Amino acid sequence: FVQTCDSFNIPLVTLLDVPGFLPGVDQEHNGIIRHGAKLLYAYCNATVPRISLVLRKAYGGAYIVMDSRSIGADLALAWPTNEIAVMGAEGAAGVIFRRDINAADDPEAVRRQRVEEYKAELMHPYYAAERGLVDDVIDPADTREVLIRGLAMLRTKHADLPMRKHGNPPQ
Amino acid sequence: RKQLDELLDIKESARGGPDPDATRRQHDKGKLTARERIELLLDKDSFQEIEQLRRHRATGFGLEAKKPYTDGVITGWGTVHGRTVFVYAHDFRIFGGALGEAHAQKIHKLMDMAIAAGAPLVSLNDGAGARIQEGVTALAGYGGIFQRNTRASGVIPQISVMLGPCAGGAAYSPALTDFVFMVRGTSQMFITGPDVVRAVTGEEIGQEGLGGADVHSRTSGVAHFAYDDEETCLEEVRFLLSMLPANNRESAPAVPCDDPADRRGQALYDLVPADGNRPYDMRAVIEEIVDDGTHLEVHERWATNVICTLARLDGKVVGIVANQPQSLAGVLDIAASEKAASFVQTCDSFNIPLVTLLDVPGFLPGVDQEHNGIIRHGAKLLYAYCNATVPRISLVLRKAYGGAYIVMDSRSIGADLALAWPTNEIAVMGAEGAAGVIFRRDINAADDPEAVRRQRVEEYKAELMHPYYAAERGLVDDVIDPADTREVLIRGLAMLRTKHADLPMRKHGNPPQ
Amino acid sequence: RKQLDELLDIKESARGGPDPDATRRQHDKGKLTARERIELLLDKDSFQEIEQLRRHRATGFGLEAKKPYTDGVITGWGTVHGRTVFVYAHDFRIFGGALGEAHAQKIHKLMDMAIAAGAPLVSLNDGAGARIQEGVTALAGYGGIFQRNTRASGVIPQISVMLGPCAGGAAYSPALTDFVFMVRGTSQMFITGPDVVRAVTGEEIGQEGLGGADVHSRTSGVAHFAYDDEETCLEEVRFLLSMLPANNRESAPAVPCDDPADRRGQALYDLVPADGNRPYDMRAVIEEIVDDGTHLEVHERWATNVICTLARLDGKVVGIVANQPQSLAGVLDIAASEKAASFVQTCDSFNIPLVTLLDVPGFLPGVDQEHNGIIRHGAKLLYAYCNATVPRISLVLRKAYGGAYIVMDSRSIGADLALAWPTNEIAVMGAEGAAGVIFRRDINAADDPEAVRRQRVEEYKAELMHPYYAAERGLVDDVIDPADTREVLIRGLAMLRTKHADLPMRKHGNPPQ
Repeated sequence: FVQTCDSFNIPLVTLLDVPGFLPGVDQEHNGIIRHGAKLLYAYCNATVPRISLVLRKAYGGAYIVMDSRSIGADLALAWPTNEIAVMGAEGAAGVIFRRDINAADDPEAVRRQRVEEYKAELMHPYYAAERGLVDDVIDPADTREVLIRGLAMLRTKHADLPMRKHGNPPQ
Repeated sequence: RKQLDELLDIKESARGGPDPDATRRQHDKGKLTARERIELLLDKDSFQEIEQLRRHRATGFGLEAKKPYTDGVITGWGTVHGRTVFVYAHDFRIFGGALGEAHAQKIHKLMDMAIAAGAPLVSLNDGAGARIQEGVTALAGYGGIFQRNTRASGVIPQISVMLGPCAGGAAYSPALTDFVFMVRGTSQMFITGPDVVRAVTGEEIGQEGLGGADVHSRTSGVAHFAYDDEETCLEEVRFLLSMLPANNRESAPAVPCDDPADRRGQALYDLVPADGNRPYDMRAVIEEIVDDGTHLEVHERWATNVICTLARLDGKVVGIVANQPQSLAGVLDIAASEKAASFVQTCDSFNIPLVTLLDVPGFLPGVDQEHNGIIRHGAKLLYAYCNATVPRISLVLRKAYGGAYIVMDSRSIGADLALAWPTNEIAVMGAEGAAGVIFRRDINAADDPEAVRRQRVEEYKAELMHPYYAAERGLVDDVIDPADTREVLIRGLAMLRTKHADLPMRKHGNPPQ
Repeated sequence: RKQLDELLDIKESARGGPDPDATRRQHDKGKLTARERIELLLDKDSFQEIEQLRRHRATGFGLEAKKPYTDGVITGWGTVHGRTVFVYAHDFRIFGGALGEAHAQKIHKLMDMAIAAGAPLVSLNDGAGARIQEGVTALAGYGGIFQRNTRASGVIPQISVMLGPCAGGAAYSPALTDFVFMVRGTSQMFITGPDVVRAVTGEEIGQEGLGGADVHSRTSGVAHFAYDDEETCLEEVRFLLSMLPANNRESAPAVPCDDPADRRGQALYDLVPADGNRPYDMRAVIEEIVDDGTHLEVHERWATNVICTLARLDGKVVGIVANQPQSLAGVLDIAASEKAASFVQTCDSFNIPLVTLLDVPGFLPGVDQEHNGIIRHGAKLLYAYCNATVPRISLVLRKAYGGAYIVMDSRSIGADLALAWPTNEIAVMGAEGAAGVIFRRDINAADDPEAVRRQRVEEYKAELMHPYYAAERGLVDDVIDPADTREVLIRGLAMLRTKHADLPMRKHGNPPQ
C-alpha cells in the first residue's frame, strides 16, 4: 500500500497503536525478518508527504518501522495517551537494578520503586516530545485539523531518490 | 613527548576494549573480537579507523561510570584484494554490542562514507537492541541505519556477517542488505526472542531452534550463506567481494582465464539423460560449463529446487539461475521464486549478466502454494526478469512447460538470446484435457475412446511439440550441440557486453510484495 | 480527561516561558517577546509550532536545574499574504537566547522543512552565541545552520531580522542570508564584543558604537534595512516577502495594476537638468516611472552614490540599479559596487528583471580606492551583470563615461535592450580629456595653445558626443522621449518575460572575493 501511494503521489498518514511484532516459530521460520523489512524499505524509500501520529503504544522496532521521524517522516505527532518506549519498564528496571532487587528485605518494593523511577525519567507521555522524536503532543480532538495543516504545508515537498536502475528491496 | 606517551596509552586502552575478562568471556563462547574479525576480512595493514576514541555522553542508570572508547562499534575502511571496502563491527564486550546514540552516529558516518566513495559496505554484526539505559533516543539510531541501507540498496554492495545474537529491529538492517552470512552455533537472528515466544505462544524453543544459521540458511531464506566457523565465513566474504563491482557504475572485475572458452562439454552427453523421467544434479552441468568448474552458490541450502550461483565465463562474472531436477523435480514454488527473484534483482543492479538454464515441468501444486500466494510470489521472479537490463541468455536443456517456460527468461519477456538442446520439450502441457474438446467428434466415434484420445494427443505433440518447433517459430534463436554450450554462452555474452537498455521514468516500480 | 488538563497546563507553561519577571524585563528594554514578533510577521492564526516541548539534556555548570520548554527558540510555519513562510525566533528569556545543542537541532529541522517545501525562511534573531556552559558541542550547532544557509542560498529567500544582541560566529548566519533588517537601539551585531576589544586592542567602545543598526546600515553594509521600532521593521519584512517569489523556480508574484502603462512622465523634463553639472535626486525619476511611485529601497543609507530598489511596472516586480548624481556626483566606488553586485545577484537568482539607469561620470579616484581594491570590488558588479540571465534593460539619462558605461549593464556585457534620453553623453572620457590626448602635439605647438585646445574640445563634444552617436553605431537600441520611459520599459520587459538563457556547465563560477 505504501509503495503504491508513493508511486502515485498520494500522501501517507500512519496511526500507531502497536505493542511489537507477532512472536512465534511460525513467524521467524517463514521470515518475518525479510517480510517486515518490506514495510521498512517502502517507508524509507517514500518521497510523498509523510505524517506519523502515535495514539497509544509504540514499542521497539515497531515504533521505528511505522514511519518514525528516524526513518524520514516529515511530521510526527502524539496524543497524551502515547507510550513510546524500547520495551516495558518492568523489563528494563529488571535488568538495570538486578543487583538492588536481589538484595533488600522487600525485593517487590525495591522493584516497584525502580520501575517508577525508570518510567519517570525515560517512559512518560512527554519524553518523546522533550527529545524531538515527535514534533508535538496534541489534543486528540484537533487530529483532523493538524493533519490537514501538516499536509498543506508539505504539498510542495520535492525529495530526490538515488541514481540507480532500481533498489534491491527484500523479496 | 609526554603527549605522545599519553596518546599511545589511550590508543592501547581503546584497542584492548573495556577489560580482559570481557575478552575471555567472548573467546569462551567460541567468538572472535571485533578487531580480530576486521583483520580476517581486510588485507594486512589496510585498516584505517575513524572515531576510535569516541565515548557516549548519556547519563543516569550508571552510564556516567561506563564510557568505554569506541562506544561499542569499530568503524573504518581498508582493502579486500586491493579494492577499498568500508566496515563497521559491533564490540559485544561494550553493553552487549547494544546501540547507543554515539555508537549509532559512528555507523551513520561510516555508511555515508561508503555511499559517497562508491565502495562496498560490510557489517560484522555482534550486537542488537537499543541500550535500555539510553532509551528511545538510542532506538531512533536504527532509523538512520535503515534509511542508509535503503539509499545504498542497488548503489553499493552491502554484505551483513552475523557473528553473534541479533534480537529485534536490528535484524532488519541485514534484511535490507544484498547478502547475509551466518556462523552456526555462535549467531542467531529473530525479531522476538525465545523468552517472549514462551510467555505469549506457550511454544518452548532455544535460540538455535528459533533463529540459528541452519533455520535461516534452510527454512526462512534470511541467510544466503552459513559456515561452521568465523574464519571460513570471512574467507567467503572476501571471495564474494572479488565477484562484485565496487558500485552500480562498474561491471564486476574481470580476471585472466586459462580455461580455453572453446573447451567442448562432451561430458554433458552423459550427465543429462535423454529419458525425461530420470533426474541429474544441474550443478554438475554448471561445473562443466563455467571457468575451472568454480561457482559460489547463493542460498545453496534454501529452495534447492533452484540454483542461483556466481561463476565466470572467459574470466567475466555471470549469474546463473537453473532448475535442479534432483529436488522437487525442478518445479518452481514460492521459496524458489523468492530466491531467484532476489538473485536476478541483485545481479541486474550490479551489472552482472544472467544465464538461465531451464529444466522445469511447472509450479508446485497444492492448497499450501495457492493459499500462501504463489500467484504474488511467482510474479516476483517474472517482474525481476522483465525489469532486468543486463545481458540475458536462456538455454532450455529439457522440459519448459507452460507459464514456467515464460517466467524463466523466455524471449517473450525480453531475453536477448534463447538457446535449446536437442533434448528440449517446450510445450503448454494442457493437451491432455484440451483433447476432449478439440477431438470431440473423433472420441465420440469411439471403438475405444481412450486409445483414440491417447493417439490424437501423440499426433498433436508430434506436430506442435517436437524438438525443432520452438526454433522453427523463432521462440529460440538456435538448437545447439550440448557440448558447444560453454562456447555459445561466451560468444553471446561478448556480443551483448555493450548492451544499454533504458528504464521507464518513475520513482520506482510497484513490484509484488 | 486528566491528560487533556495536564496538556493545556504544560502548553500554557511553555508559551509563557520560564518566569513572569522575564517577559517584563524584555518589555522594559523596549523589546517584544519571540511569540509577539511571530504574531506581527505572520497572518492571524496561520502559525503552527513544532517542538514547543523540546528541552535540553546538558549537565555542565548548573544547566541540569533549568530545562525550560522550547529551549531558546520558537520554530514553525505560517503564511504571509496567504503564502507559506517558515520562521525561527530566539527567546532571550531562556539563557539569553544563546544556542544549545537541542535548540540548534530544532533550527536544523525547521531550515530543512523550508528548503524541502521551497518557501522563504525568516529568522527573528535575539540571542548571542553558543551557551558557554554547553561548550564546543553547542558551538558545532552553528555549522549545520551555516551549511543550510549555504544550500538554501539562491534557492529560497532568506531574511534575517536582528531584534537583540548578536555576538560571535552567530552573526555569519545573517551574512549568508539575502536581506538583513536591524532595529536601532535594541539590536547589535559584532564578531568580537566590546569587552574583548578593550582587553586586547585598548580602544574603549559601547555595543551600539561597535555594531549598532546605524553602523551596519550606513558604514559596514551588513544591514540592508534599519528601523526605529520592531513594528515598522516586521511590516517591511512582510512587504519585501510580497515582492519575492517562494523559491528560484517561480517569478515574483504579479498584482493587478490600475496605474496606466500609458504616458505619465512629462515631470521628468523638469526633474533632470539638461545642464550636466547640476545634480538631482534619481529617486524622484524612479518614483515618476514605477507603479504609484512605490519602491522598497535596499541599502538606502549605505553607498548612497547608487540606488538599488524593488518596485513594480504594470504590476510585475522589477529591480532598479541607478546612479545618484546628488551623492559623490553619482560615481561608482568600492561600496556602491559591493551594494549593486549583491542586489543584481539576488534579483537574478529570484527571477526579478533588472532595469539600470545611468548618470555616471566614472569611478571615485584616489589611493584609498586603488589600495583597498576597487579593481576586485568593481569586478563584483561586472561579474553579477555578465552572469545575469533575467531580462536586463539599461537606460542612459545623461553621462555614461568609460569603464563605468560598460560595467552598468551596457549592451557589450549582455543587456537585452539599451535605451538613451536625448540628454545622453556616451563617451570614453570627458571632451576636455579626450581632445587633450588626441591633439597633445598640435596644442604644444602653435600660438594661443589654450584656444586651439578650446577649439578641439568644442569640435570633439559637437562631433563625437552628440546624443545620437551611440544610437548611430548600435551601442544603444533607441533614443526615446523621456516622458515615454515608463511605457518603453513596460513593453521591453513584456517582450523579454519568456527569456531563457543557459548558464555554463560548472559547480559555480569563481567571482571576485
